[PDB]
Amino acid sequence: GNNVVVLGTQWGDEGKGKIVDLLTERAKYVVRYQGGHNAGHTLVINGEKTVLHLIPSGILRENVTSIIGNGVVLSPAALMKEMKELEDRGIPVRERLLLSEACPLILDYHVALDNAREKARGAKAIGTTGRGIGPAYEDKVARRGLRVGDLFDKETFAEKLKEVMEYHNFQLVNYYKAEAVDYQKVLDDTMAVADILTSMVVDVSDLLDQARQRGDFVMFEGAQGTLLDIDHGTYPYVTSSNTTAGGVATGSGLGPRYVDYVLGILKAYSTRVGAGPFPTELFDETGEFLCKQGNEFGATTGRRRRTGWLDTVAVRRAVQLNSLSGFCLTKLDVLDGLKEVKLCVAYRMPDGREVTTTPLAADDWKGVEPIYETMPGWSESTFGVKDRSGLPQAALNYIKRIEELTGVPIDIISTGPDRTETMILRDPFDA
Amino acid sequence: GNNVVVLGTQWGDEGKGKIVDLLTERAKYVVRYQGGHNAGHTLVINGEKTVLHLIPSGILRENVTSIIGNGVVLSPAALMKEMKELEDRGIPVRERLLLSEACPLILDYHVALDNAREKARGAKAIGTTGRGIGPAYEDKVARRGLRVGDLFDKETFAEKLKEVMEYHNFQLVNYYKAEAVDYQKVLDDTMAVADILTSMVVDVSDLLDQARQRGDFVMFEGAQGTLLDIDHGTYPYVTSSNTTAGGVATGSGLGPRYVDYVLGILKAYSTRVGAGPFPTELFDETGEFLCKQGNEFGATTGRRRRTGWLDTVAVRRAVQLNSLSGFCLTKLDVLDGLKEVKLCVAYRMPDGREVTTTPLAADDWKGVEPIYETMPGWSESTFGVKDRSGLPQAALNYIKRIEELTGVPIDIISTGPDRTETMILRDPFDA
Ligand SMILES: O=C1NC(=O)[C@@]2(N1)O[C@H](COP(=O)(O)O)[C@@H](O)[C@H]2O
Ligand SMILES: O=C1NC(=O)[C@@]2(N1)O[C@H](COP(=O)(O)O)[C@@H](O)[C@H]2O
Ligand code: NA
Ligand code: NA
Repeated sequence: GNNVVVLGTQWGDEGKGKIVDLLTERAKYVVRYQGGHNAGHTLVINGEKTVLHLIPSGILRENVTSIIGNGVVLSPAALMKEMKELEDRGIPVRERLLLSEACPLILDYHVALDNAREKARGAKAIGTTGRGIGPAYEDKVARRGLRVGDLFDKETFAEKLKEVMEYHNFQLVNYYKAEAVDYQKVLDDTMAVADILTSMVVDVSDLLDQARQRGDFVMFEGAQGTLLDIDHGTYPYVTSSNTTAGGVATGSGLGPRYVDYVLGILKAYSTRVGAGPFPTELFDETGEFLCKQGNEFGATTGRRRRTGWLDTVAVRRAVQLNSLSGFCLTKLDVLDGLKEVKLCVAYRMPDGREVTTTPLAADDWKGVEPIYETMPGWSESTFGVKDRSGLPQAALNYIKRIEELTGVPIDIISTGPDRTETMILRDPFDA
Repeated sequence: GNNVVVLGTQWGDEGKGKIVDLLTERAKYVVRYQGGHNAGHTLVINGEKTVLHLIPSGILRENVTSIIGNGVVLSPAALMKEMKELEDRGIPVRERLLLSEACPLILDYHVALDNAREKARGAKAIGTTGRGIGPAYEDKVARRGLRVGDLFDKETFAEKLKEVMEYHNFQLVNYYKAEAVDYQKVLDDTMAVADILTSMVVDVSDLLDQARQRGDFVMFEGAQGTLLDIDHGTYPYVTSSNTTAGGVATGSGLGPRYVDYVLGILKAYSTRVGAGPFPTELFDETGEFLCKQGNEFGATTGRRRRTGWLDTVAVRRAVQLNSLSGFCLTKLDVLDGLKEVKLCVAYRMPDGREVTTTPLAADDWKGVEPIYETMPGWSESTFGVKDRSGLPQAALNYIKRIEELTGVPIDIISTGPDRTETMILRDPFDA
């Protein structure tokens, strides 16, 4: 329909960016509704590689306005850095972007609290991106945080900023025994971008309701993935926002009765960055092969993605939590050449019990062992294939089995990192 | 349809409880999806008055299972107290209730932090219920909190509880200069109900998906109201959960594509408990009349609800944020006898600008003045009227004007506090 959601079905890095950039060809708006710059979406258009974080993946398209919904926690620092890079490449960011004055703000003290809490978690550290996302979300629900809107009044922004920092620095210095964050610096840094931000503000919910009445095509871009949802994820190894489809209404202001189609991105195999249960993790040659072939290295120490077999027990759970209406299989080609492929269809509980639904809290996962279904791999290359008929039987069978186990059709198939290396079986805007 | 949501369109106290108890006659399940015991829903069935908070309003009905979704922050203390009262009245609570092991826990230290933060807010205090709701929601998004699930392991519960309390008491004692909360007490108190809780646990999302496949009728009961939504509300004078319809998916685990009808409860006039902008507030005889007639006194100091004219600018905003499909007008009778009635149709900005959309942040509301539409009241009684034809023209006109301004039909009309003093024009389960 008009309103199509694009979220990750696993633990992030499913290939959301690419898919949004692809389908936005038909959208009037693309909307980010949760998370922050902890997200990293790489795009490759005809060879050119663009990496975004905070800015929505529809930015490289003209005649498509990008909106950062109130669900997004916003770092003006990161937003700046990200605007200049594209503005440099010749992308007219300032002209295609719009913000919601309801976005909380991530400031220096959040990144600091984030690092402090992680070092304090010690061995049980989460594996945070270190961008101050959780801290920002914490100030928000605690009703103490600043939001873009707060910048309309430079004078008040100052008064409020002082109280909040007073509280946080007390935490840091006295409790985490850490360096205090300089109030004046932050005040200055922020005040200097205050006018860039406030000028891109728009009442998003009103806008989204209008577009709904005109029939505009809206594409909501999710970040992270279903199993990192603060509620339904593998708490506490999870991100602090709702990554599931419900966060679209919550983080954008669009009534829930208005989501028309929910596209779940499904990477052909599993990965996980950070700590957390992963029943399907590989520590062998295959595990090695998937990483080298997937090229999931990270931006830095600790962002080297873990790999493993596609987990259908966990996917079926992303199916119900999101009322998915279609899957988009990405990275099918990373499996090329393997002798046999495998997919988890049940979990064997420590007590011998074989279940088909996933546990909730991370502790509840501690002893599950996957129960796979093994099937033949394929030697021929699937990389770059644009036609279905050009896919090897074994590959097509892998696809069909995913469709039988989950009950959801696979509508789009990505066969390469390029925007053009894709097969659109059924367009979400057409259903 | 099968899935009907019932949330408040204003600032809470619209009459949600009554309406849920009423319509659940046809539901298999009733689900709480956000908030805690800060909510207070009074029921009056054939004279008998039941006041609930944490337990869903479908509890007094047999053949209807009540579920407390993961969105609810849960106080085992309050749950207990609430179970015994009903169990005493003869209501078999333990047998009709089900919990989600994903609900965070509100423990002594949250109520303490809540009181401490409020006293520290000084003149800018929020007007919190003092039940530790915000603090509980803060531990959750900070990934440090305990959840019902944590109780499955008594031993671990202890280990985790210690770290969390260590952190909170440091805050209290050193920063809020307040009394520390005793770890051992809390450990003991909790451990003593641990087995009541864990025994009522159920995987709610899986359950809700099943019921969806069988066609069961599910009623989601919202707490508070649209304008107290942590995102879209009058921040910071707001509650710390998403009161808007999106919180249904987020707090229950039901895919958003599955909400069939959203019933917005609309009290015939406005009220607000706690601090916060209220453009339509009355400080005159009428203001006095609405309170005495409404009987919105509170449970204690500071719960005396503020009153004012129905605000259509603010209601139209609850309309888009929730994709409402019907209104339920309650307390129409409180207006009986008034000479003329009024409703806000626009806001006059300080700078003379007359807008039709509401501001976001509370500060953005500071100088708006309402622009009303005045119409004739009615002398005849509407209290207890069950038939539409028995309503006085002026009353019917008031109704129709609400329908023209908002574009949403008024499907149910409550004419008295009793479950039977209602007119069901169109049933949500029938649409
Ligand atoms: O963007 C993210 N992807 C994640 O997997 C991740 N964040 O979610 C968890 C919390 O990180 P953060 O709070 O920084 O988003 C970590 O696993 C982190 O790596
Ligand atoms: O249940 C509530 N109704 C409210 O209006 C209210 N809570 O929302 C605001 C925050 O309260 P709390 O965090 O306790 O829910 C206050 O106005 C409080 O009165
Ligand atoms: Na990524
Ligand atoms: Na109430």
